[PDB]
Amino acid sequence: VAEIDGQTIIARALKQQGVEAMFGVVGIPVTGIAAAAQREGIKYVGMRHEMPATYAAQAVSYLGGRLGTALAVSGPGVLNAVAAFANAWSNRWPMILIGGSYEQTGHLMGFFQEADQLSALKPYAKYAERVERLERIPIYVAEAVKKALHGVPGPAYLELPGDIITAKIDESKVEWAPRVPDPKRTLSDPADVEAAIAALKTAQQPLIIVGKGVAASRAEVEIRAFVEKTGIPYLAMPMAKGLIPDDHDQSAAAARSFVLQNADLIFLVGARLNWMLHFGLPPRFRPDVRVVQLDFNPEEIGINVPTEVGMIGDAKATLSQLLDVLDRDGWRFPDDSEWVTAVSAEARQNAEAVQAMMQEDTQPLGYYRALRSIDERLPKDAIFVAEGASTMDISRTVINQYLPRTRLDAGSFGSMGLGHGFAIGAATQFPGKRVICLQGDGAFGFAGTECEVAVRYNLPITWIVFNNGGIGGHRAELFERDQKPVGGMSLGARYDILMQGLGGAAFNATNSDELDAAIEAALKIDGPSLINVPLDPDAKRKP
Amino acid sequence: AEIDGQTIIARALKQQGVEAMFGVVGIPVTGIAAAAQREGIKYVGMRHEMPATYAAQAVSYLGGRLGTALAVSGPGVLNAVAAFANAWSNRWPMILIGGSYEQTGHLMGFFQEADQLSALKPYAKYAERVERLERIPIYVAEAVKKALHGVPGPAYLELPGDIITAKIDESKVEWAPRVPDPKRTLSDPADVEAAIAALKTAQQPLIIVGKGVAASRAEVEIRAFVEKTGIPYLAMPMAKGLIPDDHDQSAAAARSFVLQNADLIFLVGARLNWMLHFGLPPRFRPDVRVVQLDFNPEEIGINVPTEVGMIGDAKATLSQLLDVLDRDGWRFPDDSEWVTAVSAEARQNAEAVQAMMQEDTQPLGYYRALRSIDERLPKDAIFVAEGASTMDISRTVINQYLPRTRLDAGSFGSMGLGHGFAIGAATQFPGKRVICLQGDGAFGFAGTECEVAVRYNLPITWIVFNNGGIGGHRAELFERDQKPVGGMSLGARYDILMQGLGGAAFNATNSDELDAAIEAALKIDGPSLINVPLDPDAKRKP
Amino acid sequence: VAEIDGQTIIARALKQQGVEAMFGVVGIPVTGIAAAAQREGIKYVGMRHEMPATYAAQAVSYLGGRLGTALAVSGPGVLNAVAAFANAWSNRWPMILIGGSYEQTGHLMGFFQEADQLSALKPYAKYAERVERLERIPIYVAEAVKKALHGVPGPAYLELPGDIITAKIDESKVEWAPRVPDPKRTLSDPADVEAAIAALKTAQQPLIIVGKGVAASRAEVEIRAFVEKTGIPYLAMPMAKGLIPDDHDQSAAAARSFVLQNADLIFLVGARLNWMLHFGLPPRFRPDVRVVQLDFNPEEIGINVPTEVGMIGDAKATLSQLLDVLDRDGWRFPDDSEWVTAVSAEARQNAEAVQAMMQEDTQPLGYYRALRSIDERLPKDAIFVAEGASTMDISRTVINQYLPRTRLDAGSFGSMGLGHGFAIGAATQFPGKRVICLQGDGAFGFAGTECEVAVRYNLPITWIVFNNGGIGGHRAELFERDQKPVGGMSLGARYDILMQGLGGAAFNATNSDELDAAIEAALKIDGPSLINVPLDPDAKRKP
Ligand SMILES: Nc1ncnc2c1ncn2[C@@H]1O[C@H](COP(=O)(O)OP(=O)(O)O)[C@@H](O)[C@H]1O
Ligand SMILES: Nc1ncnc2c1ncn2[C@@H]1O[C@H](COP(=O)(O)OP(=O)(O)O)[C@@H](O)[C@H]1O
Ligand SMILES: Nc1ncnc2c1ncn2[C@@H]1O[C@H](COP(=O)(O)OP(=O)(O)O)[C@@H](O)[C@H]1O
Ligand SMILES: Cc1ncc(C[n+]2csc(CCOP(=O)(O)OP(=O)(O)O)c2C)c(N)n1
Ligand SMILES: Cc1ncc(C[n+]2csc(CCOP(=O)(O)OP(=O)(O)O)c2C)c(N)n1
Ligand SMILES: Cc1ncc(C[n+]2csc(CCOP(=O)(O)OP(=O)(O)O)c2C)c(N)n1
Ligand SMILES: [Mg+2]
Ligand SMILES: [Mg+2]
Ligand SMILES: [Mg+2]
Repeated sequence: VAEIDGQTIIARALKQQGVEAMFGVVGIPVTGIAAAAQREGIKYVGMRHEMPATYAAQAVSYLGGRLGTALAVSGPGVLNAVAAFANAWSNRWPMILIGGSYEQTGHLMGFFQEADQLSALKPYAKYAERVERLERIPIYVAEAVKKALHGVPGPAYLELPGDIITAKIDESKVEWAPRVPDPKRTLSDPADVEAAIAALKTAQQPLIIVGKGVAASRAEVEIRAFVEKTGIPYLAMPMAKGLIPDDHDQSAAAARSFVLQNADLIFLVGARLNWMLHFGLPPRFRPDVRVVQLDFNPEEIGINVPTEVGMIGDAKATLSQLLDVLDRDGWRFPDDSEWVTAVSAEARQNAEAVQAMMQEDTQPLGYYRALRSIDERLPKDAIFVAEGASTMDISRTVINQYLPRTRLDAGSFGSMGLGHGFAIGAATQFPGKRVICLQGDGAFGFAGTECEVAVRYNLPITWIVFNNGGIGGHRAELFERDQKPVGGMSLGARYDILMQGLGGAAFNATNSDELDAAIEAALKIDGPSLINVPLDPDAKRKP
Repeated sequence: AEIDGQTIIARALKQQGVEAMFGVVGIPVTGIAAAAQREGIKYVGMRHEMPATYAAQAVSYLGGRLGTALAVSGPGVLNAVAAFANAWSNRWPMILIGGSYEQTGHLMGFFQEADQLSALKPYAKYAERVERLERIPIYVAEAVKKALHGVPGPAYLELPGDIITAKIDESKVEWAPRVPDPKRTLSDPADVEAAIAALKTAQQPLIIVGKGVAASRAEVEIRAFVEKTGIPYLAMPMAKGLIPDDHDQSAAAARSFVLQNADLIFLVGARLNWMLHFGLPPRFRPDVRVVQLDFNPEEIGINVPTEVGMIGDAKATLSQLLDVLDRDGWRFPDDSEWVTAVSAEARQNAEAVQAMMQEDTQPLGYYRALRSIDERLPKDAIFVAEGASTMDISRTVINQYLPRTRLDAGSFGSMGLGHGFAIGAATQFPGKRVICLQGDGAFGFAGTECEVAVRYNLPITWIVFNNGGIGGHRAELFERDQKPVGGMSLGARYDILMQGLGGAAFNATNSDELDAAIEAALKIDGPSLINVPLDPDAKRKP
Repeated sequence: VAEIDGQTIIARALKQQGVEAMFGVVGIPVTGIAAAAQREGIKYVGMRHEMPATYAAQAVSYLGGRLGTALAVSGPGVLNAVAAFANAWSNRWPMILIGGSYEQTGHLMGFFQEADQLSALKPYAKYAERVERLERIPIYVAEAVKKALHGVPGPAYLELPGDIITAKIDESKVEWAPRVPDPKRTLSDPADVEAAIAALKTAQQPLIIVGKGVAASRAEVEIRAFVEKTGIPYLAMPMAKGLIPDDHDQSAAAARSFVLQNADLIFLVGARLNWMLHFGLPPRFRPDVRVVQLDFNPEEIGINVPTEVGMIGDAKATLSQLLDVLDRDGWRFPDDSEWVTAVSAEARQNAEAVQAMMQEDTQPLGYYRALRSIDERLPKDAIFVAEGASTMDISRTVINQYLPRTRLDAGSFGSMGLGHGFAIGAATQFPGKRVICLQGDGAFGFAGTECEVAVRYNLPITWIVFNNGGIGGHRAELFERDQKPVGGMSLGARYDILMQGLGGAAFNATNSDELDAAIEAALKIDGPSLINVPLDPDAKRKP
């Protein structure tokens, strides 16, 4: 009789499902699950809070293309990751949250951390089940991987009773499950593909919009071939920057407000008409704007704005279908058209207004001058993590991306507390790749001590914090008042000394020449670092 | 005269007795905090929603009414689910005010539009979304009502973003009267007489004092009950202080002895949960008789049959119990071998703990580092203890003398409440020292919140025990390729982290340095952190 | 080794907890639970739908004073009783819903009737747990009885996996639990009791209101002693009729709208200021009305109207406290007061306006003439079940009750589909007692075939149906139109022939003389019967 306990079955089933990384904080009763995960070949990363650990999991999934894993303590441990769990649902990102629970033999006794935690994750989960039998653990894991990756992706939660985790059983009595296949791709209806190309030919002022769904579909080659073979100006969403290099000739990112107001037809590829795109409604949009939609979630069609031609199914497959229809006709939107001309004139004018602020040298620095140094020195093959308000917002314009899936921001949920998790998760998915984590001072405080994880594991992560006074730029005079500012934080805080105390490199760049040197020094360091950037609390946030 | 929703919320809270609000502002709740300050509510801006909600629980437990937390829509509200549940686990009232999508933007994909109401229902005494702007004082008064009355617990109030900023004539607003404080209920006189009749027949009785006595404000009656009867009493972790821990009838030094040999147990304001080992063997005798006093009738007879059960306010019931004792004048014998054997096991176990407190080593141990804290902890200071052995051993070494002066993980064993409890305790008691003892694993959950104590200049002194992470980890464990799953940087300088945020820093590598570090930080008119590198192989047991 | 299966442990634990009756529809996997219940001493009643079976359980609890039990099939069986489960929550009535579920070995396989049914009952349940271990079944049952009876009473749901129900185990390994005690009574704060009597002495035009909470507290003797020793006119709620005999000299039931508008102070004993009492707000109430409240749920105080003196705790104990304060002073509200005089004059005038309609003889009958015969011939020791709209509403005025807990209506939830369940449940709790189930034709259709249960078990239940045209009185001309009436039902339906086909006695009373004879004939029958009463579709519903 060769025996095996529950925690080994969990870890072994995860490894058989292609899981390579796991994050979380150990404790009762999940400590052995992490120990078994390291023995089974899954690298464990001990975080300091369950919230960024869950964000690290979904980052590994989005970047790696398979599934990331988070481990949480029963009771308050699992419930501390509800927001990060919902963020994976808002962005349609798969993951697996593994959490302990009360022992079956201690149900209704007042057991340690005994609580109803299934109901808190169910409003956002593709899969939320409590293990009922020890010999069926691989089935629960296979079903968790299946519901999270297939269909519309989303987070999965697998609850494990405390007594099942430590219980042993003969190995031959364990019902193992085969590897859940990777998501399959569907072609769109050829009648809808022919109608989509037909509607584009009749468009007077068209505009292509590329969303993060194209990134998840790994359709960077096809979306560029479509944008280039049609000659239509495109507009990349925040996390779609990089699929097509942001310096492309047809990029309307500098004329975003212009192309969204004057477009008579819009090709919405892998994006949603949500708050990010102003719901496609006036005043930001043309009242009679036509919509061609490509989204493999059929429930997203015609939301807010009616869809003239809807194409559900895989973006990469449908883009290849649309290209074959284009190759049949050899069609091309006129290059000399005043639409491309008026968009180019609007883009260059707005780009020069941004160029004016970027060349403005100040001490303390401003948004555009500080972000200019990052854009100049960001490795094009690095991963850029941005979190905050205007710090994250303006970085969308200044910081260009040139490679697919190299930028991570707050996403469709606008969440705070994911910067450290995404950076730690990105560095774990790509061992040697450099990670730049730009954050505001307000965003940094949600998980500030997580920098120690980058020291304990020696991760090449470079943090850059804009201390402008907290949630918004608060002048020093506001803190002298009796009632301290509501969104104000210590203007004189030295987050580099915070990183220094945790065991990492420290930099306090107060001008452009100091920020230039502090960045290139942090890049050459084979480890973590934080560059404190005291920001002007009155810095202009518009060009 | 017009008024918007955010002002109505703040004015209603002020009318209900709310005096503090901890939150992280943002769309669409930023104006609520500003209105809270204009209506006379101290708003303490935090850096994360989880410690902000834990701070609201501390204000309620210490203040006696209701603390308030303000959360951003979507991720903000869902960042405090564990803290919201911790208030339910400890039966503590509070109010989590959260924004949400606008009513005009429902089913559009609005910013942070999500079902956050369902995530808090499993633990909420009240979870409702505002539907009418003019009815906000009704929603607030009903949130205060459900949280305080009955078995206390948290309440969640969801507010649509458009209602927060929508204006209306003030005369068209339905203001609600001040919700009264919870009423008291008397116990059945027949049950009270049987409880006294059961104590007389007990040969080895034991009183167990729980945090319900603290919530009941019954510290005067529970001490008058232990002395009138002469039974050795035992206080739960957060019950330390109701009766001063140096009482001549405290069986804390022989806890395992009294729980394993008592023939009868008087359960006051405590539950037979994991903390009390469910009242079951081997920690307890299988034939132990239970006399229970808990105003939640659903808690009687749990795990172990309750012989005589008394529901009703502990303070009022203890008055009945004393009134029945004042007739016969009965008292347990002083020379009884049960009290003598308890004193024999107690004075012996205390010597074993005292022996470990005399061992000076470099780095410091648990008992040596906790000895310097107990010698200098002022009796009228709020002591916050978070972690594993750091908190567990502090229940033994650190002494409490005033009622409701210790805050720990509670019945939920939650991690991430240390900073919030300390910031909430300092906000509740302005001119009062606060000591936040944390392990290095517990500190990382919300370490950046020390800047809040720097921003508001709170008299909070953090003390961190860096022993290698979640448990003691030798430096040799970090040299392997696979890093330890519960390990954290042994060389981490959390005092330099505090210095970077704007607070006083201290590093105590021995007992003499810790003695000077504590006495110095206690005289600082602001926050401070004492980093105590601990022996990764320190003695956990006496 | 003396073995025992799961279904026997459930039934034996229920019998040890004082459970005597069980209702429901058998099937997979709960059939053996009913068979074991009959062998363990619990009488099983096979219903035809899970909705009235659950209503029968809460009726047994309210009438018996302990706990009634309902048994439901997994999946759609349990989910068919969600409304009846919520009704027990709306009325603060205890019960236990026992339902099967998917086997643990078949979780996540698509098992027969596999579904998440815990989440549907949790918004209303005091206890909703799925059994996780076989040897701990008595603990689940003891905890279900405990949370349902103690504190604020309410429904409890106990889910049982299919494989645990049939699984056997050594009897010595079964962890049995002792009997959960009956609810304990609490005295109110003597400071609040002294203030309540103090406020009543200052009342100029007081009014006592007796709710069904006094019935649950079994305080019929104390509430009468208080109403009589204070001399204050009282007002009994619909299901509070009978605690004090409805022909009492101080009953203001005939002047309800008058006493609620002119009362300067109201003693709310065991009742809630909900929709039934017009929320205590104008125009139905005095704007500055003072409120003295007696409700052992502290969360109900000051709702809608502020409470001047609140007294939580047991009603019977608090009423005994208030009586001792009255006996100390010998206080009495003036009998000669114009308040008692104006209420008496208003009551006799309204009673005579009702007397006019009751003496009106018509064919088809009207509401007041048909209900007059029921009031004349209703046994004062029988149980009167009323369900419907005006049929149930007007019966509150015409049909008097003289004994505590003899009337059951729709309750605080206004639910339909409880008439048959309450009648069947009442006849099961009291074996030989006669039950009169008055219903409208619309109410009768929710569970019409349930009359067969009264035939199969030979229950002394007399059904009386008012066929007035459906949900409201619809004339025969309305059904001749193209669009059939929205709330209209067959005016010519013969529900007595429906009962006759099911095996019971039948009567079709079309006038007063026929209704008088049909009632007294149905009373002498040692079994079920239905009296069809074709009602005037234009019958006056107001005096
Ligand atoms: N592989 C895929 N093929 C096609 N569509 C996809 C794929 N993956 C995701 N999507 C779609 O992309 C959409 C994501 O849009 P969203 O992330 O809101 O846009 P944005 O990039 O502006 O945030 C989802 O609705 C999803 O249905
Ligand atoms: N005023 C009161 N009177 C009686 N019991 C109370 C009162 N307030 C709270 N309680 C009870 O005290 C119990 C708290 O138990 P618990 O917190 O587990 O004890 P501890 O944590 O101190 O061991 C709750 O079940 C609650 O019902
Ligand atoms: N034994 C009892 N002692 C005191 N109050 C009780 C008791 N049982 C129930 N109640 C109270 O009576 C109230 C029921 O009122 P309700 O049924 O709405 O009034 P009505 O009779 O008008 O329907 C509940 O709020 C409950 O708290
Ligand atoms: C969990 C969570 N809490 C709160 C918010 C609200 N929020 C959005 S951005 C932000 C902080 C913005 O400040 P910072 O990062 O310093 O940016 P800057 O002042 O440089 O623009 C906050 C609190 C959120 N999105 N998520
Ligand atoms: C929210 C939450 N996550 C995780 C845990 C599990 N847990 C219990 S104690 C602890 C930390 C113990 O470390 P530390 O405070 O350094 O203690 P020490 O080394 O002194 O024993 C953790 C993570 C918890 N109780 N709550
Ligand atoms: C489950 C449920 N469905 C519907 C209703 C709405 N409802 C209230 S009374 C009633 C029927 C009233 O008709 P009837 O009993 O014939 O009375 P009458 O016309 O004699 O007044 C209905 C459908 C309800 N209360 N509960
Ligand atoms: Mg900032
Ligand atoms: Mg530690
Ligand atoms: Mg009808």
